[PDB]
Amino acid sequence: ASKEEVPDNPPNEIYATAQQKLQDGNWRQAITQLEALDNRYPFGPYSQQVQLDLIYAYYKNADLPLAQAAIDRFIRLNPTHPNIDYVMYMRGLTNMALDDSRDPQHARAAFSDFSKLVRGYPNSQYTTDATKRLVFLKDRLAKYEYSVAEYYTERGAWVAVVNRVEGMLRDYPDTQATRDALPLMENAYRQMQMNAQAEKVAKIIAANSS
Repeated sequence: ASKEEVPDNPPNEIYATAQQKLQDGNWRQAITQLEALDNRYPFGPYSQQVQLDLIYAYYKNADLPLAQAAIDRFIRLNPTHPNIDYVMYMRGLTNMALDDSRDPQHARAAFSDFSKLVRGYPNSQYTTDATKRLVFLKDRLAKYEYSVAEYYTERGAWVAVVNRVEGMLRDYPDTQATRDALPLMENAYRQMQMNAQAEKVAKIIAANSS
């Protein structure tokens, strides 16, 4: 304690204290220990593990900018580290944490993160809870898009409607909100007198309506 005037002990000892403080749930004191490590022994024997720990502690203490800072640093220096999957997962969580504090760029980021994890490391411990979250994100992101499509319908901006829904079909297919947006697409086409295009959409609606 209590600042990076932590006693001059060798690394394994200070790490041991940090482990303790982490298990006690004492995030603020853990961060003191781990920064003393990061600053004194930047190439230490636990130097990578310290960063993984600092990503955790910063997050639990709600120092989110600090967490993403340490996440991105890490991903850049260690693109193939055996715990890269843990890091991606924490990137997801941190962007969800930020989205939680209407355009949701932070939820978009999270979605992009959990997608990389899931597609890139299908065998990770984290894949399971990451995909459960993607499901949550897909739906909220799609609901936001749909409400923009709903706005443009209101204003008769037919082409804007089509463009929105095309994005929905690409990024968030297999979603309820996307299925509810399809009729907005069909309508926007009929309004532009483009009935051929409208019939094609009507095909898709009919199909997932059985």
